Amino acid sequence: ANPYERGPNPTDALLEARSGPFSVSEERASRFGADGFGGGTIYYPRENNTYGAVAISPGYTGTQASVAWLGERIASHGFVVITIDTNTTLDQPDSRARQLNAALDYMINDASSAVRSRIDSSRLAVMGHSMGGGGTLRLASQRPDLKAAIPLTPWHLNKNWSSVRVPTLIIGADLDTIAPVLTHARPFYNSLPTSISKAYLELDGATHFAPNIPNKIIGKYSVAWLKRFVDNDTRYTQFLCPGPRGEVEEYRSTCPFLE
Repeated sequence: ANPYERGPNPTDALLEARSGPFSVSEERASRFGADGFGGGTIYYPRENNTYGAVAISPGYTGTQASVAWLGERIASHGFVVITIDTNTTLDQPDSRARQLNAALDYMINDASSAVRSRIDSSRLAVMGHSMGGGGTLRLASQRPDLKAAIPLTPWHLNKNWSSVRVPTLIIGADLDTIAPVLTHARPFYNSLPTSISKAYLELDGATHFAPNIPNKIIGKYSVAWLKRFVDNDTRYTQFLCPGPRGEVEEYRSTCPFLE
């Protein structure tokens, strides 16, 4: 059996809802305790079990409030999730990568016992919006031990992610004028090795700010991705594969993934 499975067998309805099955509590990571990032909010399942841990970075000029809906929603499906503030709102993608790494360290080592006892420290992921999605790719390139990476409308001037070995779901926004898919999300996806578990989901009719606005599609595929890769949860494969190929412009992947 898979020891990491949580929650009921998924349905489209379970994945599309405002909340997953797990009620969530919050812990502050204050700017005083947070070494190497600007603090954040830890969302954790109340149910006493161990779960994967996820760190989520906002973009340039962004704060944790721009990704909070998504951190809380992901946690509610059985994840310990920290939504971070960066050292400064102007921090660059490679700085956001070090801050994401600091936030994973924070949750594992420095958060309270309620939080540390609910984390399986061997099962980690990172996500991020825009420059925070660039930082997601950078940290994934540096940390093959990460179970999953989800760059959301990512922005990075480095276009070559051929070193990334972490299962990566890139979410692009077709009408993105800030991190245009032609120069960011698509080249990033294309440059990921053909041999890893990866997917590219391009939202239809979506601006750069789609990740900042509660969105059933982003929620559904973010959760499915983390469930598949953080939890090794093959109950979720059928949502990812062959995938949504009306409100998804494009979906490509290396489905079916190796198990």
